[PDB]
Amino acid sequence: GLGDVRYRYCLTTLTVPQRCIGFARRRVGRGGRVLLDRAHSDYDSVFH
Amino acid sequence: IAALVVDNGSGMCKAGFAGDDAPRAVFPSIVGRPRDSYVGDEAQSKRGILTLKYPIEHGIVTNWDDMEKIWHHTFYNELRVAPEEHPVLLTEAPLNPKANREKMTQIMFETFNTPAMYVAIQAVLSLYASGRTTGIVMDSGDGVTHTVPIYEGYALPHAILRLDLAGRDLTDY
Amino acid sequence: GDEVGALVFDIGSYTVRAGYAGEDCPKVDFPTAIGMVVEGPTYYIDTNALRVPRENMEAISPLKNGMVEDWDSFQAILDHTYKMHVKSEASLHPVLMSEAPWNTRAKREKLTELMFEHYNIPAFFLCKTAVLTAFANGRSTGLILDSGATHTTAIPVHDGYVLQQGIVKSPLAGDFITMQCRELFQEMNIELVPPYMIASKEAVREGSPANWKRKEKLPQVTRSWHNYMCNCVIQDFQASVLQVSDSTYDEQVAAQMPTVHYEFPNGYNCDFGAERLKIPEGLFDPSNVKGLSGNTMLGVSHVVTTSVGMCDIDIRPGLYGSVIVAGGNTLIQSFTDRLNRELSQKTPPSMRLKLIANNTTVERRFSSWIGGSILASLGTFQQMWISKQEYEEGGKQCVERKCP
Amino acid sequence: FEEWFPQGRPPKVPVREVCPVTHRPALYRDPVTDIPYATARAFKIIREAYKKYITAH
Amino acid sequence: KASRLFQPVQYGQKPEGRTVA
Amino acid sequence: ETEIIEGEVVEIQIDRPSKVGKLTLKTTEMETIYDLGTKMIESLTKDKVQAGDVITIDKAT
Amino acid sequence: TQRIASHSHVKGLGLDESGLAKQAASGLVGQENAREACGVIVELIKSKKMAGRAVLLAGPPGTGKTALALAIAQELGSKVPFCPMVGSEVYSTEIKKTEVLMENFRRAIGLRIKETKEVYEGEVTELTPCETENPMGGYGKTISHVIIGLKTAKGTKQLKLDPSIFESLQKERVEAGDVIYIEANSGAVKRQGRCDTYATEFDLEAEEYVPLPKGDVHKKKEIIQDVTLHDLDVANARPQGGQDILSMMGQLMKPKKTEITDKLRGEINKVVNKYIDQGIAELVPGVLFVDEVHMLDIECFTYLHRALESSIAPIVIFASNRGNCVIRGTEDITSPHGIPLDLLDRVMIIRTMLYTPQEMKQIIKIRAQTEGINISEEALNHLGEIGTKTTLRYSVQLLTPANLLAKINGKDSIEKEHVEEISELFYDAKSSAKILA
Amino acid sequence: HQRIAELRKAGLWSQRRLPKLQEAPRPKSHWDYLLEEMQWMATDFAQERRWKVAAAKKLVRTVVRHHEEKQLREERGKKEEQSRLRRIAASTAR
Amino acid sequence: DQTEVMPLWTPPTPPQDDSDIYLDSVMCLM
Amino acid sequence: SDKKDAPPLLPSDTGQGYRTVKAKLGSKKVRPWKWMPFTNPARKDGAMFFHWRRAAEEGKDYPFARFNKTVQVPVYSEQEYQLYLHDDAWTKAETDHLFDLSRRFDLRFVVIHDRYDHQQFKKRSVEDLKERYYHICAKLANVRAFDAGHERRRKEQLERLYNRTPEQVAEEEYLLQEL
Ligand SMILES: Nc1ncnc2c1ncn2[C@@H]1O[C@H](COP(=O)(O)OP(=O)(O)OP(=O)(O)O)[C@@H](O)[C@H]1O
Ligand SMILES: Nc1ncnc2c1ncn2[C@@H]1O[C@H](COP(=O)(O)OP(=O)(O)OP(O)(O)=S)[C@@H](O)[C@H]1O
Repeated sequence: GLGDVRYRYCLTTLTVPQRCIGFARRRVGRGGRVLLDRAHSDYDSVFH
Repeated sequence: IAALVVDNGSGMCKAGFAGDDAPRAVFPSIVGRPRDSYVGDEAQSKRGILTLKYPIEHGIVTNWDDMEKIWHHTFYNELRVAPEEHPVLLTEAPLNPKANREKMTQIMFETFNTPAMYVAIQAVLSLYASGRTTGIVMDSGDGVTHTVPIYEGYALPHAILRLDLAGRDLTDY
Repeated sequence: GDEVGALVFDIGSYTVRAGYAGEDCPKVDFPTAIGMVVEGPTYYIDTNALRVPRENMEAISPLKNGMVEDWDSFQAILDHTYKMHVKSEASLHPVLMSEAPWNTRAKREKLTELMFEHYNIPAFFLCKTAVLTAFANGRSTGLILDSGATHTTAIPVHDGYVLQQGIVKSPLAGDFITMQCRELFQEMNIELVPPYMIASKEAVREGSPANWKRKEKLPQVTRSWHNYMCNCVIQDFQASVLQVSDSTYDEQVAAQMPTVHYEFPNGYNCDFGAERLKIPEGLFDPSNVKGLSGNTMLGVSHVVTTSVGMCDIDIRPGLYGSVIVAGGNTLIQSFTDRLNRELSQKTPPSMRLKLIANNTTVERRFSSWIGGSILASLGTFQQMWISKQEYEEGGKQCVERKCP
Repeated sequence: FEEWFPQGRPPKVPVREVCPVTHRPALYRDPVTDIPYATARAFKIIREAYKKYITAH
Repeated sequence: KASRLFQPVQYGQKPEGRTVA
Repeated sequence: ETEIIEGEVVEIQIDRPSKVGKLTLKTTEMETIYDLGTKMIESLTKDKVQAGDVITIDKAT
Repeated sequence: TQRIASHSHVKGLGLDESGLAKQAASGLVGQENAREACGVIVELIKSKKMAGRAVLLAGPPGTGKTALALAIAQELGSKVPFCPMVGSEVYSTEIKKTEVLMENFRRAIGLRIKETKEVYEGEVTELTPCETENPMGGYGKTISHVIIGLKTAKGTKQLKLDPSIFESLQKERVEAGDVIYIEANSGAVKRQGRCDTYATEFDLEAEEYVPLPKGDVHKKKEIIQDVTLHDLDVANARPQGGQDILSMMGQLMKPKKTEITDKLRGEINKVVNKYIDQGIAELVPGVLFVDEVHMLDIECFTYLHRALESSIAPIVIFASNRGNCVIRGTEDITSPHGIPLDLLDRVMIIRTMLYTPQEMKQIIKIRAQTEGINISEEALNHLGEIGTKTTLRYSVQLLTPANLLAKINGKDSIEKEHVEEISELFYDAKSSAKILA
Repeated sequence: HQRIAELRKAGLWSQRRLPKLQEAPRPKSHWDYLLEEMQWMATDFAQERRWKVAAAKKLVRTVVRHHEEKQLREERGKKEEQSRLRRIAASTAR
Repeated sequence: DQTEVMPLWTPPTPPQDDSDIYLDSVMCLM
Repeated sequence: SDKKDAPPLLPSDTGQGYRTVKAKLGSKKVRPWKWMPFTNPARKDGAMFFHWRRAAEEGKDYPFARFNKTVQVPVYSEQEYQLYLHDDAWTKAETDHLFDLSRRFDLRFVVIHDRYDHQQFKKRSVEDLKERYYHICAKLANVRAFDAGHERRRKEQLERLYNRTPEQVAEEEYLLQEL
């Protein structure tokens, strides 16, 4: 691909809601709270 | 256990438990400084020795000590509940400045030691009571009237309009 | 923790956006216009005091294309903002005001003078509306197409600084479309009943002249005030009816596509077919229009090409990777895709060209204010504000030493 | 029908109890003063505190 | 109750059996 | 690894209601009260566990 | 970590893709003709086509017969049943020799049973009956479905079951918050316990709180288990019977080995054939290794005649070092390998040869490497000469005592003096027999 | 061939490469950092708006669900009471 | 695999010492 | 920013129901936050502003001061220009203006040239300013003890390639790949 260096979404699995959420990347918003972003990937259905 | 739903009107304070159909405690949001300090239920009776202040003008909190006393009365007298053991849901007028919401959070957590808190817009809660996904809310409250458009439960702040007449000035007229 | 008690004011050509830093959206949005009455500016401010008909009250605009036209009326606009909408005395809150890049430097100086001397705010800063619009999208390398009622402009920004000489100005803006629909009204004879008199709705079927009555209590209104209100009516018409063709306007396609329905305040209603597609083509090609069709008129794609070309290739590739469209006129239905194809033809697709997605009314109008909110709460930015004790000499020397 | 389908009665996830002394997850509950605790030091501290409380009251 | 005896600890302070009077 | 509970039993109280009861266990340094399910109640009544005897309870089993 | 047995260096037959044995490869040196024959036999076994074929490995002791058999086992892998057996094993006090032989025959026939279980797993969020005014007339309270909400870590699914599942729902103590398994096919609810979320540290009951099922509600996929035909024979011969009088009485009596009838084995054959026809089972026939086959008696060989002619038999490898020996069970009948001539008639004989000194040296070096022993070339030559004098096993066995002596001496290598000293401490059969005479 | 010559003459000064790349370095500074803090905060703003719109949608739709389920529960209760009285009448008549 | 800590996107960290770097504004160097 | 996807996922404690965490919250209390005045050490003028902090960190320091780094600028007033920082085409006024402006815009050459005053001084291109800055830095280095022309060739090569009329773009790019 074009090799953009910032849009490093990746497959991730949470622990409490233990499931593969798909492409998600971690970020720190205001107040020091770690947030997971997400993509509505066309693979969304495959994660059943 | 239960969540405390304290609605801070502009002259009328409503309180109760989450899940109850009606606000059990309703008392006017009066606070009086003698000529101790007393809130509406007793303040309205103590006028002769008392001078009456309102902490909410037009839905926006005027000064924070009087509102502190209003909340103290609400909890400890009207509800008898311990603020440290219940989550608290506070409602504030639309277009409340950021500083006012922050001070509300500060007062709750610091002075009243609440475990969990939430501040929600009054108009969106009225829409929830109506039960409609999208709507326009005309809330002629106790001291100010607000026309709030809501799409998918999201209040559109740009379109909210304030007109500075409501029940109180209407009573004056 | 990066926030301070900052207020972001974004006064464009149509509405003034006032809100606190960190806020997702501007707190208030009320129009630039303001009322007048005989004695100074005996007054009427927002959409609530600017609309009730009154005995010979006249409406004016202290702004023009973003440059301040009357500083006393501007001061009173700000005074009412602080008094009611933000309802906080201004003596404590840092403020940053957005000015159009082509606004004069002397006007920036006079704005700082007014702000600090009269309102006695404790801090200040300036950053251009295009700079703030590119600020909202998080992009250093961006090209902005701002188009309000009174002016349409294209401005590139790199490293967060405007290419000050790379400014393109085009009156082909919301007022251009409004005049076009005005002449449409005249040619097919819409009688523009103002909503403020109507008191009955004896509506009629398509095309028929609706019946209605005017409220007896109405007093006389100056022509300027009636002009403003009917201009707002035709602005609503702009928003509702206008649509833009994907490709170059064609008569047979414009007739083929289904017509649309608009109803006027008095009950008069009409259906529009090819005219609504034709009108924005006037913006995209001034030649077909009446009068305002000289070769001097520059369309949107030509504007973007001119703005891109005037800057060298050390940043032009950056402009390629992001085209940002803001302002009112970009909300005409299917305007953004038409602009995208237009640039894809005008600008050689040989290298990497992308748009930047932004659609809703909040995102286009207030992207100028959203960037200001982003700056005001920025941690590093807190050092940049012009302090009052600094202002004592800064309002003259450092209002430029500091705010490029 | 009710005998065969009592249904309802939500499970009501318990409270993750904590030890007042060490603020550790609780794994014991003092039969006198059902305050939870996690360590023996916490137990003796809790019992001393109860003694002082009953002396005060 | 736990808080009838003892006393809440400020976040970041190590838990020690501070006891109300 | 076994992870057992040992203590002197101080009390086993009325289970009459599905039966529910409390068990108070005591070391020289601690005592705790346990809420007994049906299986544990049956085991305790089958062994005739009585106040003032030292038991060991295997948590896994 | 792992313990070094006498055959721990034998990893395969050491054949190239053409079927030819390398001089030394995969732990075997020399004996190329025998290794090539063993490769042919490995291909025969892998063909899974021929039943009851026998090969006899015949040669002097120490010529790699068991090494070759275990190399065959390694070549076939762990999936093919390899049943090793000594001829002395047939003399049981409990069962006859024929029964022991037949049981060992059934241990070399493997079976891969592939059963796909479909289960709906989760924590019961809701048990709600779906009421209807459905019946064929009737003023009663009717339900046409039972709604079960099953919650796993992945998600929640609402299952709608036959109303008849209400009986097992309370026969099992199934409530909301209980962990349950609903056989997709059987439709039988099964309360594993309660969810461990509803489990305080102050609760003493155990074996009641099970963790929330991981993954999807709908999954148990395929369970694959490998058994031998003897396992089925044994299981179906005496039922477990732990439920009633069988339980106490049978357990109380000693469980002797019984002489399973041909009727049971025929029934097991029929059942396995039906399992294979349904695709639930795969047959992997293996190889039976009878070492010291000369220890079998005439009755055992006569039975082997019939056992080797059945279509269900495995491949049998016989090892025998006997020169011309009286057959056990006969007084004066000598046949070549202690095996009757009529059993040798239905056997294919792979002959192993004595190793030359160089092959012995290679084997000794391989064994030293296997045992983690560093040996100098002089020590290796001297040990090869010792093996030429005495025997390969004797020289192979001096390696670890000599390595221990070197370690005691501060060395990490075996030198000539250490092997000489170990040779003086320990005697071989020849020298001991000279001393005895 | 013709392409080869056309590219050769053009490639002298006009094709096939941007001639060399400048190698001057640049120390990091305050404005670049402020622009990066910008980029991060704008990402935060957009993502927070997205979370708030989605959360308002989910919450208002769960409240609408609460109201609909409540109304259906009252209707079902009335119907069930009617059917229960009918079944009591049936049991007595039977 | 990606065998990383799916690193953070924090606010720009404060510098202990200079690290002279800047992207190519053209985003096209090759 | 995004590409029109699912909303962000945020940290939360009161997942479940504040019946789980009732104990973990009741046993602790908050560190008292205050609205406190501060002055950033990065500010040349000691102005003061407010912001929220913990009342135990009050007035400590501003962590963003470490982002206040600046790049150096040469110095010359009366004789260093003639002796070391010699010039024969640029006046002291033009050099000083360009240097002050470069500090303004932190040696970001493109916008530096964009501002470069075209009516107080004669016109010139970006690379002229870049190379002159290199020259001044070299001279400072000597007293205190890659090629601009190819960059102009760059600008012209890109201008020719892109200004290429669309049909010729297509044809040449075909010719580009064929051989
Ligand atoms: N749906 C619509 N589509 C397009 N234009 C609209 C729409 N609704 C209103 N407008 C007109 O578009 C303009 C709205 O943008 P506005 O003038 O507020 O921009 P601004 O952010 O102040 O920028 P500028 O500096 O270009 O004026 C006004 O002319 C408004 O009348
Ligand atoms: N060709 C060979 N290559 C490598 N090691 C071998 C070879 N032949 C035998 N060995 C090993 O040398 C030792 C002697 O061989 P064995 O297989 O034990 O003798 P054997 O011939 O199998 O015994 P019998 O008499 O046939 S039952 C064992 O450790 C074997 O693993």
